[PDB]
Amino acid sequence: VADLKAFSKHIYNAYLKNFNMTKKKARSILTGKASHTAPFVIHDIETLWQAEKGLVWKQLVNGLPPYKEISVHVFYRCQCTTVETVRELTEFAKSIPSFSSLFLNDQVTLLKYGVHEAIFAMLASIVNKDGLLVANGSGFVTREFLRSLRKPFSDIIEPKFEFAVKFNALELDDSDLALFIAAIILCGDRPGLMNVPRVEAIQDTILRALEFHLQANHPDAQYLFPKLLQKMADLRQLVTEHAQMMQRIKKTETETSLHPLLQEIYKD
Ligand SMILES: O=C(O)CCCCCOc1ccccc1CN(C(=O)c1ccc(-c2ccoc2)cc1)C1CC1
Ligand SMILES: CCCCCCCO[C@@H]1O[C@H](CO)[C@@H](O)[C@H](O)[C@H]1O
Ligand SMILES: CCCCCCCO[C@@H]1O[C@H](CO)[C@@H](O)[C@H](O)[C@H]1O
Repeated sequence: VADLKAFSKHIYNAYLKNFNMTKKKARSILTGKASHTAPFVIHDIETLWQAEKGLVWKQLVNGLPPYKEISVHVFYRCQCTTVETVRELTEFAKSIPSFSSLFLNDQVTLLKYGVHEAIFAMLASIVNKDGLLVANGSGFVTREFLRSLRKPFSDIIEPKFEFAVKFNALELDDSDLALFIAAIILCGDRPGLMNVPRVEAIQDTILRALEFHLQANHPDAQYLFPKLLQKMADLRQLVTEHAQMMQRIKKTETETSLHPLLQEIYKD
C-alpha cells in the first residue's frame, strides 16, 4: 500500500507538468473565484464573432481551414482542442516511466484507442450544466448555443454534456483524475497491442493505486471505486457512439475537413 503512494504521486506530477488546465483552475473560473475578470460568454453568432476578434486562442483563426459556416467553424475549434489535448495526453503518458518503457508501437496503440476516452473524462473538468470553458478559460460557450448548431454537429456535442454532469457529481479532484486518466490510457484491451501482459500488469497497478488513493482522499465516499470502474465502461460506449457520429460526418459533410491526426485515429 505504501508503495502505491510514490507511484501515485509521480503520476500526479506528470499530470501537473503536462496539462494546460487543472480542474482546480477550471472550477475556480466557473464559480467566479479565479481572477479579476470573467470569461466572455459566447451564446450566439454575434458573440462568437466578437470572441474570434477578441479572445486569445491557442490556435490562430488564420490557421483554421478555410471558413465554411458557423456549425463547421465550431467543429474546427473542437478539433483544435481535441488535437491539442492528444498532444498533452501523449506527453503525460511519456512522463510515466512504465509507459515509456513500452515499445513505441504499443505506446501509439494505447494512445490511438485511449485518447478520446481520456478527453471526454477530462472534458467534465471544464463543463457545467450551462456550458464549457474555451480559450484557456477566457471564454465560456453555452450549452444552449451548441444545441442550436445544425445536425450533425449539435448531436455530437450534447451527449458529452450528459456524461460530464453526471461525472462531476462524483466530485473528483486533480489527484484522482491523474490516476483515472492513466488507467484509461494503460489499457490492456486495446486492439493490436503487442505486449498485452505488460500493459495489463501496469493497468492493474494503477487501479490498485487509484483504489488506495480514493480511500485516503475520499474517506467517506462510499462505492467510489466501483463507480469509477463503471464510468470507464461508460466512456467506452460514449466513444463508440462518438466514432459512429464521426463516420457520419465523414460520409455526409464532405465539405468539412478533418485534421490528419484525427484521420489516423479514426482509420477504421
Ligand atoms: O473527435 C474528434 O477528435 C474531433 C471532433 C470533436 C467534436 C466534439 O467536441 C466536443 C463535444 C462536446 C464537448 C466539447 C467538445 C470539444 N471540446 C472543446 O473543448 C471545445 C468545445 C467547443 C469549442 C467552441 C469554440 C467556439 O465555439 C465552440 C471549443 C472547444 C473538448 C473535447 C475537446
Ligand atoms: C500522437 C499519439 C496519438 C497517435 C494516434 C494516431 C495513430 O495512428 C496510427 O498510426 C500507426 C503508426 O503509424 C498506423 O500503423 C496506424 O494505421 C494508424 O491508425
Ligand atoms: C484539418 C482540420 C483542422 C481543424 C483545426 C485543428 C488545428 O489543430 C492544431 O493543429 C496543430 C498542428 O498539428 C497542432 O499542433 C495543434 O496542437 C492543434 O491545436
